[PDB]
Amino acid sequence: MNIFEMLRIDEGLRLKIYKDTEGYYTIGIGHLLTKSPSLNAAKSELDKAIGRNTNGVITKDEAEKLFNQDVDAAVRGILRNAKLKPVYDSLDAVRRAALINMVFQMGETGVAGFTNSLRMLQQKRWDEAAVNLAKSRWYNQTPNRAKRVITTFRTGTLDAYKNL
Repeated sequence: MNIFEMLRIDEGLRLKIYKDTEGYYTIGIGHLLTKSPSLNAAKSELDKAIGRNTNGVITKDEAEKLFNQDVDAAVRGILRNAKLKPVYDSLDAVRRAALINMVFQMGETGVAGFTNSLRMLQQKRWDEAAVNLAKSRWYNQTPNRAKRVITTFRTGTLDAYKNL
């Protein structure tokens, strides 16, 4: 029901440094720290961020704190993008987040590739934007969350996060 708890369902929430798929040190809600194998480099960058010898463990609060900036960096990139902005503006609240989710996960540029589906959405072509979506590298990597996003675009209700 809220931007934070929506990405919790997807990215998941970890209050201790862990490694992503490719073995990256990250914490909280998909926040990356370092790409280097250092365990002492992640904590470091963690303290720098939190601003406190956390010893690689944070509080819920600190996560949201990192979350919001992660989220602003997502929005800021959209705002400064010729292909998403328009689309973004055109969307309702419920669909603005489905939009921010992809940029949270893929990135400003990456999401700036789906011009096929980009346009249909701006045009309110839900049922059909959903289709080009399904046929995508994205859908096949994290189909779990991807098909959740697509539904919130398809409908405009955040119901997909109401069963899971």
